[PDB]
Amino acid sequence: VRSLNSIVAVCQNMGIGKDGNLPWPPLRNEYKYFQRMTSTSHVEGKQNAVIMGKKTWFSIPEKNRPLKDRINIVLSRELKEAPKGAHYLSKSLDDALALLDSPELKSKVDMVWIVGGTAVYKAAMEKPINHRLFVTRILHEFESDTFFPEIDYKDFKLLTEYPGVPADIQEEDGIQYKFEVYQKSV
Ligand SMILES: NC(=S)c1ccc[n+]([C@@H]2O[C@H](COP(=O)([O-])OP(=O)(O)OC[C@H]3O[C@@H](n4cnc5c(N)ncnc54)[C@H](OP(=O)(O)O)[C@@H]3O)[C@@H](O)[C@H]2O)c1
Ligand SMILES: [Ca+2]
Repeated sequence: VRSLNSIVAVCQNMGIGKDGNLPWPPLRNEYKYFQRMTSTSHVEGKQNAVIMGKKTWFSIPEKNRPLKDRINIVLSRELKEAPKGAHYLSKSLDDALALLDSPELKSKVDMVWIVGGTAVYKAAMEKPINHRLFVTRILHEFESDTFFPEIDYKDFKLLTEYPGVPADIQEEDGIQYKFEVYQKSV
């Protein structure tokens, strides 16, 4: 596949989760952002693919599965078949990657989005492939039990601007955050 996209929201301590959920209470605007980014395809008749870990899939309220308008791929070394509502189950990122290149998929899919968790982000980041990382930096700390892996600042260059990503500091529910896009060129 040409390139990857990963999207995550992180707080000051690099936490991305707590007790099987997000560390902060709901932020509407950030959510819409996530939906818009992962769902929008730039080609008619095609859809985006989202890849996620087992825990992440299960963190989504059952009635909200799978993420509508995207091909949901869940990774697990343990499951024997895709969880109810998921489109495909893969045993590794590589497997998922191969799957995508498969004929059936290849023609059906526009963009690939990595939606976490930890181990998933890490694996995608290590692939020597063109990758864009969309980060929402929440400028506050919340107790977290799950964290974003460390990004190689030598590989991933922070863009100073990106089409359709606001530059300013955003605020909502008395909380501030900023969007940042990092890019790795292979
Ligand atoms: N802040 C944002 S945007 C965000 C995004 C995602 C998740 N989260 C949060 O983080 C937590 C879930 O993340 P996590 O890190 O704990 O768990 P996940 O990555 O979602 O799930 C871990 C499981 O997933 C499977 N897995 C993970 N990486 C794999 C790989 N490379 N190949 C095969 N299977 C792989 C394994 O399943 P098996 O054990 O069955 O093999 C592993 O036990 C929740 O709190 C969730 O809310 C936050
Ligand atoms: Ca396990």
